[PDB]
Amino acid sequence: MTDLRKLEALQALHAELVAVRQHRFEGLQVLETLLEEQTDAFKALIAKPARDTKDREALGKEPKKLKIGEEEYSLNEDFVNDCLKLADELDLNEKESARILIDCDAEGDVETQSRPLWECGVIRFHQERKYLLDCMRLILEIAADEDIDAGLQESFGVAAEDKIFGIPPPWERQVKKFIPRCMEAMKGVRSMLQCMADKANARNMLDNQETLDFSRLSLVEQHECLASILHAAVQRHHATIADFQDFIKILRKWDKYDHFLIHLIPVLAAYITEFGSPEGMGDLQQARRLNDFICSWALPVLGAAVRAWWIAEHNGFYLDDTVQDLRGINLDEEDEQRTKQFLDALKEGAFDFILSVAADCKAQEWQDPSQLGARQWLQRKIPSLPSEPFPFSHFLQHSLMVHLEGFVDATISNLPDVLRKLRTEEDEQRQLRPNHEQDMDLERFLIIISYAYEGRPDAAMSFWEDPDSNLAGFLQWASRRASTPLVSAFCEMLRCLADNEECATAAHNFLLDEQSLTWSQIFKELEYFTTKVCSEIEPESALMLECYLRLIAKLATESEIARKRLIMDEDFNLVDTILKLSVGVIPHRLRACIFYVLKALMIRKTHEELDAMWRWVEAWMT
Amino acid sequence: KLVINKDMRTDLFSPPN
Amino acid sequence: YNVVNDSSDEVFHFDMYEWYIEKGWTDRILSIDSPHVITYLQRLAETDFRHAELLCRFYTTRSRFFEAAQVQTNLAKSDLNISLKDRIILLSRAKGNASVNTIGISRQQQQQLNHEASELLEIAHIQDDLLERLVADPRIPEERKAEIEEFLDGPIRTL
Repeated sequence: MTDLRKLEALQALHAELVAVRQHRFEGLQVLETLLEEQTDAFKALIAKPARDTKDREALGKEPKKLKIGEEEYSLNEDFVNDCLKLADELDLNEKESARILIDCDAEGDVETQSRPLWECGVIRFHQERKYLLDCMRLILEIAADEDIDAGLQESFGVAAEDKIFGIPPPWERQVKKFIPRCMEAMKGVRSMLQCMADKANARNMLDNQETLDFSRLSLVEQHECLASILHAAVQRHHATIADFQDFIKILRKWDKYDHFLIHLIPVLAAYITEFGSPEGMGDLQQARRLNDFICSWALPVLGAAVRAWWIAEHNGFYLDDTVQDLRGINLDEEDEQRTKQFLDALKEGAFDFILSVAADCKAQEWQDPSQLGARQWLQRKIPSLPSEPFPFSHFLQHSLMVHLEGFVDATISNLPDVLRKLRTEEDEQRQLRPNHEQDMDLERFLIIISYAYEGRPDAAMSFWEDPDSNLAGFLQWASRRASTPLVSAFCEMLRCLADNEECATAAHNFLLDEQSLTWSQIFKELEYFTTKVCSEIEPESALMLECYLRLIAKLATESEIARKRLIMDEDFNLVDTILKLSVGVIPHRLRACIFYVLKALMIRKTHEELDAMWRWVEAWMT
Repeated sequence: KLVINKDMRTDLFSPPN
Repeated sequence: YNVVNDSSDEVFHFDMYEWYIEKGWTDRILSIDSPHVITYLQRLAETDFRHAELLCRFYTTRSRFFEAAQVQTNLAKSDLNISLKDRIILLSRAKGNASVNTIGISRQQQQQLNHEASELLEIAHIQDDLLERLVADPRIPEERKAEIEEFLDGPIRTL
């Protein structure tokens, strides 16, 4: 139709944005026509008129005829009761609340859902904020898409500056900035959600359960959209120090761990990147004050992670003495200060919190049984989520992985001596007291690196292109003599860094000799464990065997040269070892891993390989 | 739609009546 | 104010809409969900500028920009007692409101209105530049200026 209401206007507009995002430009002329009709909507993100007494007393005094804009309607004793109910639950003005209910009668959605008329008003109200805010994310997302025409990419850019951020275009030109409205906007969502649980829990302590669940889902989605919009706005260098201080204070006043903190994490990450790192407001003098300001907290792990990130990002200034001025300043004292601060942050559990957040972010309802118990053998002391149905999006995960990989690169290219001293400390601690379990800082860091580099071959290739870079340097340095946990973490990292065939072949060529880990030692340990079981076993040995089996299966499924070599290698004879191990007394996990390795090796085979496999199976089963 | 007609106007520099 | 909003007297609520308008309480009138006030305005919108402005506010906040551009344009072309400068504001608003999408209305219908408002706004600015200059001109007799102000400070004239 052409005369669509507010709800139908936003729903139709959303479909158009998806078309342009999915490589469908058949609605260019129709898209521009909608932004002009909803100009007043994009200006204010979310604002509910306060409940006024003039309309409350007037609505109930003469509930006979209602006049909204140009049209006229008649109020009856039944409809009038729904207006007061909707206005009370949401604390919305009677005039605005009535318009929402009128839209339901016209569209006639009461029969499509079979719910009370007053309840539909709550859903219709939440739908407006959903599309009104969700559509904004698509505009900025399409404005940053590099796989589209440069002309179209710029059209949505300037439009967002004026429609969303209220900044006029360059060819023209009391008002309030966007951030202060966004901060107050998100605040209303929190206060509205808090009062919702208090009132809902009171009456609960019905047919509206699903409606309350849908409203909570819409609220969390709107909060995520507002967080993404704030992140995008900050990415354009449109912030200041006051907003940063306010955000830091809000974080310090954080009470409970929930999805909102995970959504705000990237906001603080971008803040530190713009201010802390030398990729933004490059005011060296200003950075000194922020350092002392950051370096009250109701949750020490948050402050530890914040300080660690700030140090990692701000240690890039003190690399050379030619791109900036470093006169009349001592270096060793500041280096020792940053080192002790990072050590304290580690002891407080910064990497632990980062790993817990990364794990809770990608929480999947179902997981492949081929990777059970992987990366779940640590000591997690951080409380988990309440398990409520709040699934995450994809852009948020992408941004989180990008920020994590950036932090990893920064920490590897800025603080190598820190990692060296930490590894030496862990080694000497495990040596002087083997009965005790030393800290898992390095293992947690490697697991975080693995989580960051997952399904992103464009970034994983960086570890193979330049073998003389810092990334390859750390990769080859982390393969020397170490304990079982570090070897297992490195094997898991290698397995997760094989999303394609090229990376698998690169890892295969780098693992074998051309000291670092080699297939020779792996097979020697396999044969040793086989002879020991066949003439007990510790959890570390089982974990190492499972990691080796998973890595072999991944390499065989991804690479071809390894599959063709190991299958007929005379010096390895992996099949015999895995069979002698499976026929022994061991848990079912090792047998399952061996079976999956066999499957991977036999994913692509020929007549000779089939004959050999059948011969071995018959010989070992007869 | 413009139509110039210098012929019959109203003297802009003389009062009315 | 409870007793007021709890009434079902319709002539009363009409008299109160008029009274809110009089006192200037755009605060409380724009905050009424009801269509009853919209319908009341739709009958007297094309009767008075102040009422039309209220009607257009209700449309815009409901993303019905094209309908407001229609009310504003007709008001600028009308023979109501409206000053030229007020007719420049009406056209300028209509031009903006017709340049943005309004759902349920064809791109062709939007552009044709945005084009009519753009042309009439161009003529209106010319007329305003003339009237201002003529009134201020030292070489124009006072007797003529009053006559110029009568014929140019009103509906928009042909080029």
